[PDB]
Amino acid sequence: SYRIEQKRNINGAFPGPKSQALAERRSAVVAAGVASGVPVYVEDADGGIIRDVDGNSFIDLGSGIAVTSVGASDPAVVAAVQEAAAHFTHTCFMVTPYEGYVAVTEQLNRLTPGDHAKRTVLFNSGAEAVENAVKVARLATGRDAVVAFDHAYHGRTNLTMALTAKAMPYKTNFGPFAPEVYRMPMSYPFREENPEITGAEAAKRAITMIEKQIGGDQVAAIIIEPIQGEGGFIVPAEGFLPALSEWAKEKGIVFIADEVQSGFCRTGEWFAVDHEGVVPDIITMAKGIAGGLPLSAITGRADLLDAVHPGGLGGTYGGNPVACAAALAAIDTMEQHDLNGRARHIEELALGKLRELAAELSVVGDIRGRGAMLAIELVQPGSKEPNAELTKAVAAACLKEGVIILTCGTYGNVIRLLPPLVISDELLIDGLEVLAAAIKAH
Amino acid sequence: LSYRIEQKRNINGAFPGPKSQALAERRSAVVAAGVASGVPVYVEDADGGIIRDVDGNSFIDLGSGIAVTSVGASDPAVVAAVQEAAAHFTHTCFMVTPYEGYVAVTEQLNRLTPGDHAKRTVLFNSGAEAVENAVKVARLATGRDAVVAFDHAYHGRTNLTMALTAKAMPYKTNFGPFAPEVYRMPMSYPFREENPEITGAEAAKRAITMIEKQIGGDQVAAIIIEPIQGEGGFIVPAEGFLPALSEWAKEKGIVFIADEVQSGFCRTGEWFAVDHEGVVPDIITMAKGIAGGLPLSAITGRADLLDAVHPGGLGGTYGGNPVACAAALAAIDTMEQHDLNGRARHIEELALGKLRELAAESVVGDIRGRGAMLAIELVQPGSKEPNAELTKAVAAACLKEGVIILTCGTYGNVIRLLPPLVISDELLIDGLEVLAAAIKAH
Amino acid sequence: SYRIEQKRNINGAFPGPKSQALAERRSAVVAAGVASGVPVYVEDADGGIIRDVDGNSFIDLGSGIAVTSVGASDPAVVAAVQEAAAHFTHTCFMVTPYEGYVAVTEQLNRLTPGDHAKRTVLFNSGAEAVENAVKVARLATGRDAVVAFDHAYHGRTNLTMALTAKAMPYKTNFGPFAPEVYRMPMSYPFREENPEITGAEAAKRAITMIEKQIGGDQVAAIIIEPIQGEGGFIVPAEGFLPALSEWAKEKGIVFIADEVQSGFCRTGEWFAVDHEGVVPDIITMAKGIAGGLPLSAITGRADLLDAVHPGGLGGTYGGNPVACAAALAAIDTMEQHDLNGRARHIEELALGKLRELASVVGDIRGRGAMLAIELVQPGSKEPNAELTKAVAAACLKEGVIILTCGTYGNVIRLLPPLVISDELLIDGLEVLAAAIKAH
Amino acid sequence: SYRIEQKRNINGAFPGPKSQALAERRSAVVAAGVASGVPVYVEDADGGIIRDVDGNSFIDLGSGIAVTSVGASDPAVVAAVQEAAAHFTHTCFMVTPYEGYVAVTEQLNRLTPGDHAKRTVLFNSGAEAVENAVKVARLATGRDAVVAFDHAYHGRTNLTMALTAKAMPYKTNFGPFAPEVYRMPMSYPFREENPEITGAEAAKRAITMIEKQIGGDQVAAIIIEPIQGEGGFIVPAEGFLPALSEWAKEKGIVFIADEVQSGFCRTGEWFAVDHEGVVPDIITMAKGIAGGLPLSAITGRADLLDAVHPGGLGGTYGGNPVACAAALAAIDTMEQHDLNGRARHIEELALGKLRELAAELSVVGDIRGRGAMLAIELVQPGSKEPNAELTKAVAAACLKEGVIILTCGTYGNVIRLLPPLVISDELLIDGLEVLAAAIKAH
Ligand SMILES: *Cc1c(COP(=O)(O)O)cnc(C)c1O
Ligand SMILES: *Cc1c(COP(=O)(O)O)cnc(C)c1O
Ligand SMILES: *Cc1c(COP(=O)(O)O)cnc(C)c1O
Ligand SMILES: *Cc1c(COP(=O)(O)O)cnc(C)c1O
Repeated sequence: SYRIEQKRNINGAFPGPKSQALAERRSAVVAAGVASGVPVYVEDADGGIIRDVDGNSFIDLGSGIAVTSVGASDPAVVAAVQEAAAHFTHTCFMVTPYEGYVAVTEQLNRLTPGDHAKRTVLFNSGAEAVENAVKVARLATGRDAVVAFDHAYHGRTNLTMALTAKAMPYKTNFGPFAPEVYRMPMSYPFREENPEITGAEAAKRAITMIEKQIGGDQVAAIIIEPIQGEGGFIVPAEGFLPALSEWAKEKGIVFIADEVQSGFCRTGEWFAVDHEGVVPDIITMAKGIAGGLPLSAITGRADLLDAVHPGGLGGTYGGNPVACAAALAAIDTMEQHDLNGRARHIEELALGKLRELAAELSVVGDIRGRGAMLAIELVQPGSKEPNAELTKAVAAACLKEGVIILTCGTYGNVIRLLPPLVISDELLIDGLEVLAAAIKAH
Repeated sequence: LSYRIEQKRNINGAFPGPKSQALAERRSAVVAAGVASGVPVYVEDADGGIIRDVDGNSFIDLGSGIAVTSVGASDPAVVAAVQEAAAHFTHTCFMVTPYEGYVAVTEQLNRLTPGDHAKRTVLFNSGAEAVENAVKVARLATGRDAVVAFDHAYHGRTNLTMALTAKAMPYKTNFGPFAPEVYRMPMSYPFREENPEITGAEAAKRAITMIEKQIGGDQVAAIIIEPIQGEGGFIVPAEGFLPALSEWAKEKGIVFIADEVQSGFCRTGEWFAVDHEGVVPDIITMAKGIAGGLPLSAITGRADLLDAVHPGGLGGTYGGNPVACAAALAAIDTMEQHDLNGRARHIEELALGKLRELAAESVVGDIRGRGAMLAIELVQPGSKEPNAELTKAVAAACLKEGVIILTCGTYGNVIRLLPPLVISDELLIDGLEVLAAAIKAH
Repeated sequence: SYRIEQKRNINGAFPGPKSQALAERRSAVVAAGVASGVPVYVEDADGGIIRDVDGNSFIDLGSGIAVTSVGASDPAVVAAVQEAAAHFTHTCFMVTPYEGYVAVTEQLNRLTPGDHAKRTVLFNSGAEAVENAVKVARLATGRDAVVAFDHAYHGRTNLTMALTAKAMPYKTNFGPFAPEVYRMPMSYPFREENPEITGAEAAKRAITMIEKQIGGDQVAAIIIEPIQGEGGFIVPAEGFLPALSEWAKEKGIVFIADEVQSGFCRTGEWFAVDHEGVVPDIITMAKGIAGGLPLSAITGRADLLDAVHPGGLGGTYGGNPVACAAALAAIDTMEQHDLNGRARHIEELALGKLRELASVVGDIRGRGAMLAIELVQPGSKEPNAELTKAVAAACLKEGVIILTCGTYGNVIRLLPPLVISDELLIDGLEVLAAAIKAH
Repeated sequence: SYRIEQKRNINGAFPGPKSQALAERRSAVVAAGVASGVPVYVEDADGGIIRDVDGNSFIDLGSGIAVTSVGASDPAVVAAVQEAAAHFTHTCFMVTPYEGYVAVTEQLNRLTPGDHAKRTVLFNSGAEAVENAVKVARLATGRDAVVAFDHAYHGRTNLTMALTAKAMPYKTNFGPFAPEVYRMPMSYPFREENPEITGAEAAKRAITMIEKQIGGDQVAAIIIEPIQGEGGFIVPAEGFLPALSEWAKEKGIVFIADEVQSGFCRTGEWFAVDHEGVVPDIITMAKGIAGGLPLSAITGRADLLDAVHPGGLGGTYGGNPVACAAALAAIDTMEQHDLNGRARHIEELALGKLRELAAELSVVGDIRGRGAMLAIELVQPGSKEPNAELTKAVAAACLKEGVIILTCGTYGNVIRLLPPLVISDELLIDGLEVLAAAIKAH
């Protein structure tokens, strides 16, 4: 059940007058480099719809980059936020604590993988979460080196930029970057030089390289996204992640799962790592956790997190009570409405339609992902060469028909589906039809 | 002025009470042990100058969540704005689908920050993100690497902001290695200058020569300084220091960054601490008080600098969250409607009056600050040696009587007053009386 | 014509009494970690022979890690050093200059690739050369990033460690390392995941990765050894080095050829890059340059090197006059006796015998007097470090000092002095062949 | 007893024809930035004379920046080099070892301070020596941070540049620099803001700062020159350090004495540290060690150096046998001719003449140093402001009269005397007379 009409409706040209008026105001005061993928301005966002200030209704297939999984205005989230703000907006947990922080903390302990003792700390952004996961690995192990992977993305702070692989736009001219970060090869099936390579073998390749170029006993942490987001929704070959996990344990290296984008039901399991039963030492969370409010978290082994000295990890706003209220409600919605199930259903529907399209066409190089985190990598006809032009064009074409869809990828040639999990089959199918028509059209 | 909950200090028997204890017991199973709180009671409602715990005790709030809830922890306007905004949409990510709130907050910061030159703004979540982004801009726009920070600086808990931060315990220990090309220079700290007669101008010349000799003016991307150093101990530089640095920075093409995360938005009796001396920073970093307790941060600076950054270079998922933006617009509005600059100046007159009365009856080394950002540095009797023991003891003694007061300082020996600006004279005086009694008692 | 008898001769067991006496002294005073590959102590070294203090004569197939290419006591070098030391040992070129520095500088300008305007600065070690090449690239381009490759080795200072790939023993526990160094995939034919990959294709793989992970316009320098030394005498596929060079020029990136080990006739050309006609923007030199004396150099484009401010590049000892005298003589010997030719001849002989030896032999590669055999496990490509250690020991036992190397510790390398006789080289190769068969 | 006539003798204008011919050759082939302080080219250098290719004889008051302490062609050194080179030039100690290395190693063990177990490794340059000291400290302690001081100079590699304080010309545009280097205040009596400050107090200032900004238990090494060379022959106040040494021992910090310039009799003791009886954990050596040949060394505690793994420390050329021969002879000369005594005698003579000059004048700010490492810091008349113009001019004036004298200093205003220790009283006095005349003249 939804608040605004759940269907695609574009009345004439856009941006309309009220959107244009905002754009004109914007350019006087927001940095020129801060661009938006969409030229219309939101007034209301709900279910699978973004409704602009000129009354146009777009299908939302991005969920704010995997954030509003429960929907951009889930009643429970809205109510919780409204109620919490009336009591106190902020007291800073490090100064005067409050139940909401503890309570979110309890849920994450429960929902994250593994049955060992775990603890949590809360912050605001994904980047802060990753920063803190690395702080903990480094202090707990007494080591320096952190290994990250090709096609990784972990944020826009200096260290998270360091950890991030792609330079444009995330890194160019922003260095020099945090030291002792090393990059290793990813398991990226569609582009392996030897297509027959196994997950285990891909892991062994990474492991040998780490051992030879750093040494296992010198690495504080291995950080990897179980499904690489901005890198192009790269899913590693079966057996890769477990091999890295096993080896990390052998060598006393903290294995950090970055589930900022893949976490909270997005992939059809609570965490992406659940697909293969990998149990990370620390896991970083944000985006979907708090139904749109700014919250992030690390949850990991008690012995690691409890190693940090008093006052070592923190922040002013972190674990904001209004955001915490949002999170508790968001997680509750995830359970009450079985969003894991909705995500699995979305996979079945969307991959169905996409494979139909593959069978008609060829520009469709690879279809991959899980749950509500799906992607199609577009290539040049009859080869594997990347096709960024087609990708840019298809996104624009979709936008023209009233479908907001996101792109990504190291080579700028991956269309990604990140719909809110509460999206109706009707709307999703409509969106997928527009997408399929766009690809055919170009 | 008028409030929601009774504005009186009221402690019913021993605390933490039962409901607080229950929360502490829950907390220790799930929150990392290093995340400590200064206060053992759990908030239920925070309003005006009072923190009311879950067991019905009412403490005087002389910390405002570390300078965050300047307008109060539940300002009706803020609360209303948050409630209203959340009902429309919690998040769409400005970089994907933009929205008025972002632009509007951006318009206000342009207007309220110093200088009449062309300015632009980008929004993020935390103070650390803000400082990170200022440095990104300075580095890209100047084409240089080096950033100078000062003794007693504090700028955050990410890797770079830790690098910029001076004090190692607890902010840095075992969390490195730290981001490169950060250089540290001597601060103007009157009370501890080896030559007590030194002038602000002379202190600036000392810093400038050192920068020139050890980096070179044309090699420095940015000088970053807090006009009043917060965690460092509410250090106010001698008159003439900040302008000298500013003038020189302009000479050498160096971006002068004012970190006003803690001192900004009326805290000091002016909109920004730099306004006391009429310094006009090239970029200024903001958070804490900006959004009445919601998680928001900002950089506002010269258009030519910020606009230099390439499309997509600066950003974040949550940044400039719409619910937070609503909160900021309301918070800023309250600051104007109720003349919080005036309230801050009044707080100064009152608080410095009572503190100087106490000095006049020695363990009180220095009284300093301005507006609602005031401090007393405690020393050993009859010398200038730091007295952390007395500082810890006074904070504890205050808490016991129902007054939550914060401490700070490089040497752990500074009591700081950061009351909310909406505090009543009655409550402030009560708090100051408790403070004065506590110092005398120990 | 040689000074000491050019015959392999081991009298009984070693280390002998005088060597043992030195080892006993050594352990009281030299750091324990500083180990030597050979347990005997040199008294005289000449031609292809190392003669120890107990009168044993070993065949020298390492030339001090590619240093004594002209021989460990070339008469010309010896005479020049003796003469120069009598006038002055040192005045520091940055204070009071002298002809020797300028002269060495003239020769390097002449002998290095390319006809464009070039300039030179001198230092002491290979690591100092590389450090200075990077300083110049960074200042001239105004950029930060430097790319190095898998299997690279460039030295033991903090930055050169950073540039170096292998952690044991060069890096472990010695960091944190100099920032803004990025590592890219090498063209290593024998271990390519796709054995059919081309040099051009391997270069494209590296280039795309650089572009995507740094950006061409952000890179101050690409640094590569034309033949990777300590990494295992890895020779890249034809077309790789020129592609990188072309691209570097396109993007304003300084292309640094690290020829510290491969330079000065070692590969049968003056510089390894000459095999493919690549013309580096800066080239780093040491080892062979001064016939054993401590000297190093960078030689590169005038417009790059001249960009550095007065006093920016230097050092106290750098371009030492005694070492310069040695270099001029060494280079002279290289020409007078056509050591390039001797090197090409050593290749023909050595590669001949090594190919006859062919299973435990994975790959035979190299050029001139810089040759190698990579040993694997029988019937696979898995590395065989055990066999490699054992063969080196077996050769030592028979009076042949031979060096090993490689990322996986499984490469036997031939680095004989270029003045070695065919008789001695064949003898050494026979001992090597016998040792491999033996294990 | 000497080889060439020990008298100052300039025949007409210079550079003469043969020098000019070399300059013309030079400019075609040496980088333009590589400048020389002296426009004439050496043919022979012996005793206290540099004789150029046009037959002019200059007094040498620089000894090649403190290198040719035994003289630029000491017969013993010359003979030893000649003999050694005939046997073998190089075999690489790590491959085939040799007596010369071991022997030099024995002497350094014997001559360095302390009676504890010591070990040595050899390299080529001073920078390599410092690099290796730091490698050992870092591995042996398991820590990262290295503290260096204001006015320090340690070399021109990336890390030694990092350690070095002054940017022009050593650092400008050559970064980014090696991470985890921290800079602390030096004891520099002449420029202390509080002139009455004590060495012990100065050390306490540095120590507190280290403790507060890094933490004692986080520092791998403290590296300091007992007399700072290029920084301006700064001698710390008595008691400085010993206090640093005592504290380093308490905190498990490796204390590195950089004696590359001050070592081997230069100050009138074998090492500058011997003046105050400080016993460093590692000591770095080069310059004077091998009478002009390229050699350097670290000598330190067995337990520290032996901690390094096999193959960890090394180099190709390091401990070159011809250089080793030189060193043994050079050390032998130092003993046979009591160069410590000669240095002490030089001090008495030179400081005598310099203080006479101070009495006549005022432009002479400070006279300091020990042994044959002496300096006069020149200031503006009647103040402490630096006088780089006078300094440049005096050096030029001296050169004109046939005296080659070096300058140095953070502020470019220090004339330094680094004569070879084998210089005759007659020549030294002549040189000092020219110097005194030059200062008076300008
Ligand atoms: C979005 C993202 C981040 C950074 O999160 P922010 O909240 O934008 O700081 C980090 N890691 C991954 C894997 C992400 O997808
Ligand atoms: C609190 C503080 C910061 C960091 O802000 P967070 O939001 O706590 O990351 C930065 N700068 C100053 C001056 C501060 O007081
Ligand atoms: C040996 C080596 C160096 C280091 O030279 P040193 O003089 O030992 O510092 C640098 N680069 C390469 C390619 C080498 O083989
Ligand atoms: C000259 C100097 C060095 C550097 O030695 P080089 O051989 O020139 O690398 C190091 N330390 C000190 C104290 C010096 O004066």
